[PDB]
Amino acid sequence: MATGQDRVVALVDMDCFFVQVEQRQNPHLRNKPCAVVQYKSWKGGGIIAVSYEARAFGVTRSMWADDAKKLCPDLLLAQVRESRGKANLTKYREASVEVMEIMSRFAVIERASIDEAYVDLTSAVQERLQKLQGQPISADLLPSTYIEGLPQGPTVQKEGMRKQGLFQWLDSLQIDNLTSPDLQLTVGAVIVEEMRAAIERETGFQCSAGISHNKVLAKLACGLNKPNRQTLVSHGSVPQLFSQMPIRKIRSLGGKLGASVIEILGIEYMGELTQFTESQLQSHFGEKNGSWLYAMCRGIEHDPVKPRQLPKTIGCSKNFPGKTALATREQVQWWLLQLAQELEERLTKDRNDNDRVATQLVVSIRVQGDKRLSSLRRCCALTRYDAHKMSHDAFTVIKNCNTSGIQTEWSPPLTMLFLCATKFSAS
DNA sequence: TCTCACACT
DNA sequence: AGTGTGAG
Repeated sequence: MATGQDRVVALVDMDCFFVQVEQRQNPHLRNKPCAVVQYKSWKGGGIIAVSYEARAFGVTRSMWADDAKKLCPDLLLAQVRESRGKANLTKYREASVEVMEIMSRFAVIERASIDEAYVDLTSAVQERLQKLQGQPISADLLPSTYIEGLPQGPTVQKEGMRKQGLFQWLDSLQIDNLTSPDLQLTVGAVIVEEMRAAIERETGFQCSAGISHNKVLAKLACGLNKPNRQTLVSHGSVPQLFSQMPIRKIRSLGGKLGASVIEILGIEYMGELTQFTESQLQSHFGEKNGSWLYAMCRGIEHDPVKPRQLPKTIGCSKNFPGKTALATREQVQWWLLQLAQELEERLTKDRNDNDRVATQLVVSIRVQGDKRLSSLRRCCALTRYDAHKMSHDAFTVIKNCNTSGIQTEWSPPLTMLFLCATKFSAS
């Protein structure tokens, strides 16, 4: 029976990335409690990223800055740039490309979000193991690495625990066997240390990483020791790790499916899933989900690191909540035009940088009173990178959702506009 | 009180 | 194509 030990996969996460970008640019912010906000006018702005000094006071994302200032009176704030009446994330997108370009010198990367990427290290590990002839791996090559589950068995401070765990790991490693999964993970950790050092040297940015045999465990590992640290989760560490791991902590189980796993099966922790047969899990959750859960609770997952450094879609959206919901036709057209102009700028940039053209334009709106993220999605052809045509076309394919008899007004009022360019072709 | 990927149908 | 879900 296969053990899910065929690959070495990392997940790298830029520690509070937007904050780090503003702290690099403004040295006054470095090593302070600070947060990044957008839209300062309403309750001081919505916090979207928080430094670890500020998290110590209890400041979190999705907090209003006025409320964060009550927890942390000396909190320093940086504001997202605004363009055409909306938040503009270009500075962070550009910083993200800086980091991804460095990472891709070391291995194959899948961009997961603006601040996270998965790394497939299997091949880089192989070549490094050949160059190693048969030498032991010194703890000096792993200065920021934690081994999950260690130390164990027969020091009062955190760095002492880290090194004792590392020593126990390395003292047991079988270095003559170039196919040992634990050795391959270890070499993977050595490479991630070098990649993280290169990112910090060449950009100033720090990051955490998880190293394991698949994306779910790497992502889990990454969050175990933060910030500016990396954690190795071996296959052998999974039973103990999962024995007290809430189901909602595993990637894709933090929502409704995870809640139904908990309620239907009457369990709380990932390891308790091992009691069920694969057929049992498939009967409750479907063929795909059931098979996935059966393997995943044993630490096995086969989702590939896709070779994808660039986003698949380029989108622009703005919410219009409460009294600001768009209620007149000229209001709707003006904002469509604003969104189309930012989209055009980014699409032209994309065509010149990455040699591709988008071919489909997706329009999505939300009407006041609706319950879900999007009320309605329609698409049309994207034939020219021209903001006025894109906004005209977006309006055309949604102008019929207007329930009002009057030409002049829009009912029900629109609480969200969304333009997204999709279906990219080589150019 | 902004994005991005993926599976179902 | 259009919708729902999960995540940062």
